Amino acid sequence: KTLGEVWKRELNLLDKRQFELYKRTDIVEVDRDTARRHLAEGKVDTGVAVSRGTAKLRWFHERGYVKLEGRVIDLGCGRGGWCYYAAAQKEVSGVKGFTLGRDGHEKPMNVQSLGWNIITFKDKTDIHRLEPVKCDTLLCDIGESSSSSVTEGERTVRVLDTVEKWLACGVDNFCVKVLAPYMPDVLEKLELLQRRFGGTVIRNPLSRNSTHEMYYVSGARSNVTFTVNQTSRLLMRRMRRPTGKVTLEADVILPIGTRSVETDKGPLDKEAIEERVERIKSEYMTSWFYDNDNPYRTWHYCGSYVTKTSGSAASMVNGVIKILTYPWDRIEEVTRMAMTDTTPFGQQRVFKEKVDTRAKDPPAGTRKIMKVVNRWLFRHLAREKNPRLCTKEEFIAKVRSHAAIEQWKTANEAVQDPKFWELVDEERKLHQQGRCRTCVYNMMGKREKKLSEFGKAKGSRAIWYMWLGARYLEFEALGFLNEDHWASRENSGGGVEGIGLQYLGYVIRDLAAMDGGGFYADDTAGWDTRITEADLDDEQEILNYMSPHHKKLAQAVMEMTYKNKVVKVLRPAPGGKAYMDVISRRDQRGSGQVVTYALNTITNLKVQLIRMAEAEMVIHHQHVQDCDESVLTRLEAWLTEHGCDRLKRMAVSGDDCVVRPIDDRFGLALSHLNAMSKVRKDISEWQPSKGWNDWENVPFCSHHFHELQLKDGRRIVVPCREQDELIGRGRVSPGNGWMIKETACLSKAYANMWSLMYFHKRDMRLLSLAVSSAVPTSWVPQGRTTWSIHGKGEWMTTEDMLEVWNRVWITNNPHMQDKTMVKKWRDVPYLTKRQDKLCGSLIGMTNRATWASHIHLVIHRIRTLIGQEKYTDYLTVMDRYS
Ligand SMILES: Nc1ncnc2c1ncn2[C@@H]1O[C@H](CSCC[C@H](N)C(=O)O)[C@@H](O)[C@H]1O
Ligand SMILES: [Zn+2]
Ligand SMILES: [Zn+2]
Repeated sequence: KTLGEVWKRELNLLDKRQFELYKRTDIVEVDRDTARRHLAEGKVDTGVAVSRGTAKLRWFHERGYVKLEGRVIDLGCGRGGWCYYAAAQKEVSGVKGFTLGRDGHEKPMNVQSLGWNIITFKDKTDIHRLEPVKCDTLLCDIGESSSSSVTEGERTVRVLDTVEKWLACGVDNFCVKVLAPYMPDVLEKLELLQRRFGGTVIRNPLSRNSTHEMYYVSGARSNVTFTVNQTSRLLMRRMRRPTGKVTLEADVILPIGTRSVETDKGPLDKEAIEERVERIKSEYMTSWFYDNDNPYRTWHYCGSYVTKTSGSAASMVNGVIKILTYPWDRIEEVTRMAMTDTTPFGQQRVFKEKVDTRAKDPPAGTRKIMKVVNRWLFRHLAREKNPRLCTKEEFIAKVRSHAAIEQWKTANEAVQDPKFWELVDEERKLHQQGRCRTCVYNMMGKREKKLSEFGKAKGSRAIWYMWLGARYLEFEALGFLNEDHWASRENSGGGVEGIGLQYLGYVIRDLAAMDGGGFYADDTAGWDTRITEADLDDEQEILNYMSPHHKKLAQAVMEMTYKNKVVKVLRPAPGGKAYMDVISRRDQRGSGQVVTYALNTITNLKVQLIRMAEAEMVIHHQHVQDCDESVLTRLEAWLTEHGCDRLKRMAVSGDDCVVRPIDDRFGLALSHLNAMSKVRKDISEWQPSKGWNDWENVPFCSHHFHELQLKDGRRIVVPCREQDELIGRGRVSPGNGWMIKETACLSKAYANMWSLMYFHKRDMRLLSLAVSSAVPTSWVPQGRTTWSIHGKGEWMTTEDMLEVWNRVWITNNPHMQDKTMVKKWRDVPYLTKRQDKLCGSLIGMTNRATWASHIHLVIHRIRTLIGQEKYTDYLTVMDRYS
């Protein structure tokens, strides 16, 4: 009935070619081929616009139709082009982008365009339910082209109705996609918006003639019906004259880099870090400068210098594992597994999301509770043991395989040089004088295997290193916590220090033997970023149990290194180099250290202790902001009465915890947990915690555990996890373009680990024997299979896997009384077919059957690719391969 509807009918009538000639008739078009090539090849530092629509917005921007100012909100950001264009503008202070980005639609894109650090994307979000927030620039580009004008009208009035809520909040500028402005209802709603907010609809000359879309912008007014019918007129006159000749305009190229932001910096003890920052500043005088575009909001930024870039965003595929695991080529849970982006870019955006947060200081009463529970906990941990200095000889012996770490080229080469220990003696003297000059953190990226985000690699968590001397000073001052097993289960009740993955399940099962409610195993969202200054001062209680000579050194580490940190982080820089930024705060720690694990276990013991005190109504919510000596003495007596029992109801490894409380009130004790910033991951701040019914389903150290019965009726507790995680992690190789010899040794290492810990999963045992049947027998397993401290590496030997199996499970297992060894592989049991299927096995499917029949042809393929060597057919140790 309307002229636009006539355009819709006449448009549907056109065939393919006439559609193609009317699509580009007299429109303005940017050439996207170069940018599309850049984004196909994975280049994210070129600055090209990530979508056509960007240019659209640019038009509206540079002729006054919309101003981009202040806080920008983008409803339906898609790839994110409008967010990037807005973020590259000086007049913009922040950008929040939301999009569905699921089920076919385009997912957000992470690129280095200018202002990338002031954008916050959130996919899998329905904008129609998102409560409007106050902003200064409201953008919306939502609307799907349909063939029925009724569909366009209903979707359009839905969009405008939702946008009306966001406009009610009082926005200065806006640009809202009106998909079908020719429909009468859309005209009425638009007219009401014109009376209530101003603005008008504007046809964008970059819009293809295949859509009738116009844009409600705030920088002009006109008669809605008149200009809409004029745009319909133009679209019809263009349909009648189908020339397809396009007007030309240049595509969008934006600059790269970060932008400054409003800061929320806390106190900084400049005098404490002055010597270190001046040493770094002097060693790199040729590059030193203060970058006024640093993205740090909560970290104090001190300066930057220039080095070479490092890390990779690529994920290398282990060839033999990927070929043997072909039936999983279509599973997303395995294919989405990849290496972590260790480039300064992904490093820096992980720093943005997770590390650059602002911490809440625990309120006064919660702090007092922390002091009481902490002091009690340290009084109980130091009942038997005595703190002690660790020796140079212990350190040199530990250099066989250590962690958290230019005159020398190897650690062993440095600890053999007396000049190194001269430097150590000098920095130790400095620490004794209350000065520190070289103990600096280098925050480099950790090559981990994570699930890809969007379809590209997820950023890399950072592990903090120090030079060899600083780690020796830390080890001398506080290494006794590790070397004397302070976090042991015998010394702490809740600790699990020393117990490997093998025997960890016996702890959970033991907790299941107790009385009480369900199991709780809550993950903390970024534990290291939530360790407060209060947690650090609480951990400094060890100083009160030391000799003066020891307390001075340890105090120097704790105060000058853990609190007054100096951290060096990589950030992308022009050209092929990178900026090294020197930043500092007081309220975080790094996971790389080996003393980190002990103090995280102790502090988590304190945390779960407090939460259990709230769950038993010793303390509760009113006691958050403050606390009387009455309830404080109550808590004291409660620790006296039940402290050691509650500790024994815990399995704590660093930030991982498993608590078996008296009752399920534990799931609702959240006041102090949230007050201490130990916020639970993947849950609402005040939503009750997920309980657990069957202990065999409780997660701990990335695993769950099952009870298995051997052929001879005996029982063992085995670890298990989703098979998709094991295969996806086994399918990825760290190094670049490696030799088939390296990745074959890595594959043999994975096969040995699967044989040792995950033998009871049928695809995993068949996979192990297949791998060790395609890899030369005389080759030695190398590489890293796990990052867990509970992975003792027993599978990394050239031994027969059956004998290390009988060793760890029968010979060296304290829970196995009868030490009778198992003779053949076929006598080693499997999980129940139900439990195996429930934990990711592909048994039953005909693709795994065909896989198991044709696995030998693939084995021969891999042997051929590796070349001429001595192989062995291990598969004969299975029933159906004799
Ligand atoms: N219901 C919804 N809620 C949020 N975003 C949606 C949505 N439906 C579609 N979208 C997203 O909105 C995007 C529109 S493209 C417009 C945004 C911008 N021009 C750009 O892509 O760079 C699509 O990519 C789609 O993924
Ligand atoms: Zn130092
Ligand atoms: Zn399982």
